[PDB]
Amino acid sequence: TLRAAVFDLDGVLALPAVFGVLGRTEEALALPRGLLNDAFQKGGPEGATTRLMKGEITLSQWIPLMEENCRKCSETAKVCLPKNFSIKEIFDKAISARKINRPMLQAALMLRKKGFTTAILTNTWLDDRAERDGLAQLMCELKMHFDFLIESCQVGMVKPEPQIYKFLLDTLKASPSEVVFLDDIGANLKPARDLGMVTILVQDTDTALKELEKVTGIQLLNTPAPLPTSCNPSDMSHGYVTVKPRVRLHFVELGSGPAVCLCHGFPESWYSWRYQIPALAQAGYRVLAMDMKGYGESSAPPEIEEYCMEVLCKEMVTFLDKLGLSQAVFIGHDWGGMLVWYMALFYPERVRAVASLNTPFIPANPNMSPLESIKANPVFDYQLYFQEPGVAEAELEQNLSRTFKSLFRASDESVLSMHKVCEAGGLFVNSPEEPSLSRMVTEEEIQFYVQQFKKSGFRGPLNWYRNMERNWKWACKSLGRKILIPALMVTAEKDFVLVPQMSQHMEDWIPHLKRGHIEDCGHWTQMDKPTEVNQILIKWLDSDAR
Amino acid sequence: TLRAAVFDLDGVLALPAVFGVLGRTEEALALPRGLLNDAFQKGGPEGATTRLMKGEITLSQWIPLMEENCRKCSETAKVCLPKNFSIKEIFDKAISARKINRPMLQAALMLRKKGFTTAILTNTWLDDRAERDGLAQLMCELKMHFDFLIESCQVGMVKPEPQIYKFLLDTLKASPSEVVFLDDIGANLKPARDLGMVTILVQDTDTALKELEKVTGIQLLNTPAPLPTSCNPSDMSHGYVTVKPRVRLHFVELGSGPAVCLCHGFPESWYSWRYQIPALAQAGYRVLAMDMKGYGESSAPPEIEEYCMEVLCKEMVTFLDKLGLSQAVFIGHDWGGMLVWYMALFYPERVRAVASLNTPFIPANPNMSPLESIKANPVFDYQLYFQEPGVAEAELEQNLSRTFKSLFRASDESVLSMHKVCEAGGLFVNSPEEPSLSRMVTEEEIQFYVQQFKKSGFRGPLNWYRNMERNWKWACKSLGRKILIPALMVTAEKDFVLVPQMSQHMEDWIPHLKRGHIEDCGHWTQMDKPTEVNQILIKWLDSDAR
Ligand SMILES: CN(CCO)c1ccc(Br)cn1
Ligand SMILES: CN(CCO)c1ccc(Br)cn1
Ligand SMILES: CN(CCO)c1ccc(Br)cn1
Ligand SMILES: CN(CCO)c1ccc(Br)cn1
Repeated sequence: TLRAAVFDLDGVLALPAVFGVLGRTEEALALPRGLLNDAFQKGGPEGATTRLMKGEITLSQWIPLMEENCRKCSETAKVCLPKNFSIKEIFDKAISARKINRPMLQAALMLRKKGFTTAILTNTWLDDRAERDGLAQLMCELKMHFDFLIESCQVGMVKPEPQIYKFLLDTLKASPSEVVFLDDIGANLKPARDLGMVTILVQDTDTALKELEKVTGIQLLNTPAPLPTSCNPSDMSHGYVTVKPRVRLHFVELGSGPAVCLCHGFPESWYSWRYQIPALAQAGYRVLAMDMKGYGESSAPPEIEEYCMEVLCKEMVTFLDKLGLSQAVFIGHDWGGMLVWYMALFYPERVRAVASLNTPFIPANPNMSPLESIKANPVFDYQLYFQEPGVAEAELEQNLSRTFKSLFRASDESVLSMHKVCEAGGLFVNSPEEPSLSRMVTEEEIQFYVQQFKKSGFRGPLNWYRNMERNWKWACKSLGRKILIPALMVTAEKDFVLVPQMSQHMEDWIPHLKRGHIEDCGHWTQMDKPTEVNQILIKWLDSDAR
Repeated sequence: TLRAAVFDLDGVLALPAVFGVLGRTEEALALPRGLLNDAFQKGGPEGATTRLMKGEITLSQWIPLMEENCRKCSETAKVCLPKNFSIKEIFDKAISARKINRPMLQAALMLRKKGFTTAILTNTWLDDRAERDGLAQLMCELKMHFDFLIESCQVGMVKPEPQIYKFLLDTLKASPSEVVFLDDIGANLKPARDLGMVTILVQDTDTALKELEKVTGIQLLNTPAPLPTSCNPSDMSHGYVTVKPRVRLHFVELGSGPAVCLCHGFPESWYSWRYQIPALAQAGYRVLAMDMKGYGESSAPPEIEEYCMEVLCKEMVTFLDKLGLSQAVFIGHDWGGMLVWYMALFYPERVRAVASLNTPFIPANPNMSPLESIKANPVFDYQLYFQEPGVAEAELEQNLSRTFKSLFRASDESVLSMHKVCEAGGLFVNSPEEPSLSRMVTEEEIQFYVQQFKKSGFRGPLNWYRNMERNWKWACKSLGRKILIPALMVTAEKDFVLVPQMSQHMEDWIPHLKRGHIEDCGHWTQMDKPTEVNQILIKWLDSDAR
């Protein structure tokens, strides 16, 4: 029985095959059939191309040698290559045209999800072209999804040489009959077959996946749409910035391009953005996913006033100063969404663009106490329960697994009221001791939050709600302002606390406001609807953030 | 006696004054004299500009109000503003034209170096213009050199209001007579004077500095050229990446733009790049200053083979993979310079460009043992002394302060032979027990290296020299290759081990090689000649790295 799946890159994990353009170039130029494919493979094992694939020479060194072979072939065929024939132009164009074969990658992802060891075995080259970054990017995106990447130019061996297959089996730590091997070249398939490996000759992807599905007994074709790539905490770059003597902020960092600072809500973590981090980095951004003050690896001082909006915002500005960033786009959810609007109001020069999930922008009412305002809305009762220091901490810290399992639920899975929490005497009063696991989360993901909250607990996080007066007084200073920088408001249909309707007058204070709306989405937006959130954020970032 | 110096921004720390363009715009357009300056200050404390400076409104909201004032003033003057009059265009142009007043900043730097508390007190605005980043960058560069930055739009007060001065004194924790206050506006100087502060009306910088020099008794004018900005380790962003189960790599990160990976030599630290990090980040690059494997906060496994070039290079590739970087420019010095050439030879697709300080590229000789090659050069005797595990560790770890003080010396300050080290029986045999402190380093900087080396000592670092055979065998695989990616070789006249002459045949293997040469420079290039290194690196990065 199989337990390993090996994939070729060209014509298998990536399409159109860079190789298949030789035939297209031949036809486009009306060159004799197979001329370019013939010059490419000239001299076989002793030839220029084999030396390139074994890593003896670089792609830029190979280019003049391929030109020489093209001439010799044309001389023999008694044809003339055109006046403006260029190998570099042809190969630049072909490499740039090559894309990941999404359905093939999804099958590799599904196999690996089921316990398969996966690898990419490719005949490739050391690319030193001025345009090499395009290929570097493609390989980067692809390789992260596999246990191994075996490149001919790095191992000094090539398919179809039998040694590369013995090397592959050694790397996989598997006997040949345990391996399914996919390749678009019959000649490169033959040694794997001769070894007794299961082999699939790849022509069209769907037939190749049908063969793969039959041989593995795992459904790979016609499967439900998969979730976006998540984060493994131990595989991320972890950053730490001291913003002041007793406060340090922790963040996870991924990608290159414009800085995108992600700001979670209550009671969350940088990990609440697990589905957004890989997607936004892949979209061309440098993601900085915060552990907000009071959370995870960031400092959690006990004082209530350390958590007022003015202090939190000042610290996020220091955070940018220390990292040497003049701006960042700020994207927040829940309490993070609130912080992000205040960053736009008080520090617009440091805010490239601003986006909030669920949290609307509502200006402070100077004629009403914030406690009066909270009292007027029944769904905000939990906020009054959070006021008294120690009360909500004791309940929320009593059983961490129960806390997160009760909180992190989709709109059709609640066990939690949110109204009459004070009268009831607690958040989990009518709650099971052993809540069922939400479809949104795995047990492992819940345990991650449990482990993070063991460090500082709920004091710092609850302190975000204990600055209503202070926040109101500070917010009143911004009453004559408008948000005129690029802004996005994302509403969640089924957030029964931060209801879409509460964002209805935002255009009065943000005239150029752009919107996104997510149907059948509860409070935990990022994990409830990650695909939709990623789609909305990437589209808005590319159009309005640069 | 003075102990604090306060500087205005517009017309003092930054020139030309954004304000002084109103007069220039008036003349360029042949508008009545003072018309634009008059519309700008219209309504005084109750006017649009004061509201902007107090942070009541943003710059984009102020623009239409200034236009309205410009019209009213022109109506009264009985003039017509031209057909195409735009406040936005004028102010965008003026802000963009404004630069740091380098001699004023240098005086502020010198005062602070002498124990002065320094601050910037400015009447400024909340900039939400599409072009706001230019100003954000300028403020970022400037503020890092001061103890405080007090912005009118953030404090809700403006000069000349007396409250802002009381606020300034409070922030400084100083009585007025202890403060020297510099401003280009006589009206904004008057309240500070009325308080009894020493005040300087700034017209031309040189006279203002002459006044400042007289009042403080500190030489600020005609001083020797200062060293580039250094790094305070506690103020940096520290990054950590696990490259494999037992190996994690630590780095310091600063700036935005193309990734520039700095690779130190033996026996150094990320801190060896202290003078390059702020300069390269200011030049428009994202600097990643490594603690190479075996050093500082990076892992230091004991096994010799963990330090061969192949393993070290594979790990630097994993390092880029985990950070999500398809490429980085690699700049190395000494052993780091050696690694960087091998990154270019084996991983050109991951190397944007390559630069080495002192370390030449010399291809492996397949007809001679590497030990034979080392033996042939008398200056490389120390490398034979380093071979025997434990011998050099015991000597180098015996007294860390003595080790670094003996090693880190300019070409005219040696206490260290380097040849006949084996025959002598040690590196420090003819060395003082208490070496004098080199002009290159402070006691504090030496103590930083001492503290870093207390964690893992010299085993890992010395292991870089214990892989001669392994490195030679691996290097021989690259004998048919050429380095064709952008490359820079920087030679140091007085490096008596890595002599400029050893780089003479590099063009045979790197045909497009660019060069830099530093006169009167010893082995410790980055700290010996930081200004020159920064100049060479920035020029090459801007021309060849993007
Ligand atoms: C804002 N958070 C805090 C309440 O615990 C939140 C979480 C769950 C739901 Br449901 C609504 N709001
Ligand atoms: C973000 N929500 C937090 C809901 O838990 C919020 C924002 C501002 C105020 Br006031 C109250 N709630
Ligand atoms: C390469 N390092 C190691 C020698 O200790 C080096 C340091 C000092 C001098 Br001087 C020359 N080379
Ligand atoms: C960089 N230098 C280290 C001098 O300490 C070097 C590089 C390669 C070989 Br082999 C020997 N020395």
